[PDB]
Amino acid sequence: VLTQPPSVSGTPGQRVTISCSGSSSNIGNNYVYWYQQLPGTAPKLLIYKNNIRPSGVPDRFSGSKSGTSASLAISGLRSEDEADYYCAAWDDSLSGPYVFGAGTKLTVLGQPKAAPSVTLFPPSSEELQANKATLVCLISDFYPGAVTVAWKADSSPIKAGVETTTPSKQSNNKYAASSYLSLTPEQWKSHRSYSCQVTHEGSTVEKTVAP
Amino acid sequence: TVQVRKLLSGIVQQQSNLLRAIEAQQHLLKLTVWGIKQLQARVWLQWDKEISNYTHIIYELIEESQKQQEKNEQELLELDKWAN
Amino acid sequence: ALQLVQSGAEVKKAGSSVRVSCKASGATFSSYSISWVRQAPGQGPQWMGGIVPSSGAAKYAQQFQGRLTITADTSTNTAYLELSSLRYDDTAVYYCTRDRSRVRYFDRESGWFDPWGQGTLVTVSSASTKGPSVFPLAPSSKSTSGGTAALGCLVKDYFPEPVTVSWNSGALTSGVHTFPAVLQSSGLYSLSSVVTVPSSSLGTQTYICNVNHKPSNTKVDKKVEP
Repeated sequence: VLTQPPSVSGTPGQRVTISCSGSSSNIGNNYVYWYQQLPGTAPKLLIYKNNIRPSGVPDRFSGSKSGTSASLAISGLRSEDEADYYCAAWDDSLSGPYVFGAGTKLTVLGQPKAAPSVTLFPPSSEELQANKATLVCLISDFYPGAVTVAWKADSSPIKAGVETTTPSKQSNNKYAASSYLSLTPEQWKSHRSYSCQVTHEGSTVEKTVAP
Repeated sequence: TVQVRKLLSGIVQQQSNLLRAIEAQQHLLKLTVWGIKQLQARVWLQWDKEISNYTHIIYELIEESQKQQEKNEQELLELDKWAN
Repeated sequence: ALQLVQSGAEVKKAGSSVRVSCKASGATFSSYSISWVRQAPGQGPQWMGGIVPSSGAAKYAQQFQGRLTITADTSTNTAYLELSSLRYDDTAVYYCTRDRSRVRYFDRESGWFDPWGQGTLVTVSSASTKGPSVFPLAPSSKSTSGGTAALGCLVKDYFPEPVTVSWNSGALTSGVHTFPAVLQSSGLYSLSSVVTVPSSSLGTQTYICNVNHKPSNTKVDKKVEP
C-alpha cells in the first residue's frame, strides 16, 4: 500500500533521499519504520519510531516525516549501502496491521549510465499452431539495474499475464531483464499493434509490433 | 566465580542504564509541565525539538537495556546450569 | 543478545501443509511477541501473523485467516508456522521477528522488529521433471531494414535450472546473449537467447539454436526462418 520509487542513484559521497508516500490511516497518524536488506540477508532495522536509530547504524542515516509522506536520507554514500530499502507503518485500515512498502533499489553507481536496448519479438509462427501466443520483450545493457515494463494494446495498458525478471548483471558490468506476456491467439490478431514500453530513470523506450 | 564476575558486571551496567533512562525521562516531565504552564497563561518551536531530542536518548537506552537484560538472563541460566 | 535461527527450507505441492520453526538462541523471548512476515521474490515484505508466547494470544491477517495457524512453545523456546491449503502465490521467503514493545503487544502503535530470523525458502510448485518447448522467433520487417538484424529462440516451460543454449553446433560466439529464466505463476522456467547478425546474411545462412536440458535428458534442435 505504501508507495516507493523503484530506484534512486548517487555517486560515492552524495546524499540520497528515499520517499515513501502513504495514506492518512497509516503514515499520517502512526510511526514510520525503515529496513535495509542486503542481497541474501534478512531485512535489518535501519530507522525506527520516526527518526530514532538502532545501535550500530551510522549517523549518516536519517529518517524524516512530514504529513502523510515520509523520507529516508542517506548522506555520504559508500559501497556498503548498495541494498534494498523498505518503509513500514502500522495501519488502522481494514487491509491489516503493519503495512510495508514496495522497495527502493539504491545504487552506488561505479560504471557510467547506459541507455536500455529493447528488442521485442512477435508470437512464434510455430507457437500459433499449438494454440498459444507469447510476446518476448528483452532488455539489454542498462545502468542502474532497475526497469519498469509497461505493456500496451491499442492504447490500453495490460496488467494480467505479465512476468518480469529482476535485472541480472552482465559480463560487461551492465544489466539485463526479460518480460513475457501470455495471450490467446484470438486476442493477438484482433488488436492493431502491441507495444513494450520500458521505463528507465524517467526515460521510456517503446518498441511496436504488428500482426 | 568466573561466571558470577561476568554476571555482576552486567547487572551493574544495567543499573546505570535504568538510571540514565530515569534521568532523561525527568527532563521530559519538566518539558510537559512547561507546556501546561504555557497554556495556563492563556486560558515553542524549540520545545518540539527538545521533546524529540530526549525521546531519542530514552529509546536508545531502552534498546540497550533490553539487550543487556537478555544477556543477564542467559548468563543466570548458564550459572544455574553449572551449579547443579 | 537474542538471535533467531530458522530451519526447514522445503518444496511442497499445491494444497499441502508446511511447518516452519523459529528457534531462539542467546536469550528467551519471555516478555516479547514474535511475528511472521513473508517476502515474495522480487516483491516486498508482507505481515503474516503474530503470537505472544507468554500469554497465548494470536493475531492473523485477513488474507490468511483460517488457513494460517501459528503456535509458540515456551519450554523449548520455539515458534512454529503452519499453512493449510497451499496456493501457487505462496512461494516466498518466510521470516520470523519480534516486536520490541512489551506493553500491549499488538496494535499498540508499535511495529518495532529488531532481531530477524535467517529466513526459509518455501517453494510452491508441482514440478519434478519437465521438458522444454522451443519456438523460433522471427525478426520484424523494421528491424531487418537497417544495417544489423536480431534473431532469437524462445524456450518455454521447463523445470528445473539450468539450460545452456549453443548456436550452430558451437560456431556462433560473437553477439550471442542468453537471458536468465523467468519464474511463471505455474512455477515453470522460461528463457530466450538472441544473436545479432548482419542483414545481408539472412538470405543464405541457416541459423539453428541447440537447446539441451540435463535433468529430463531432452535435446531439441530448432531452426530460425526469416
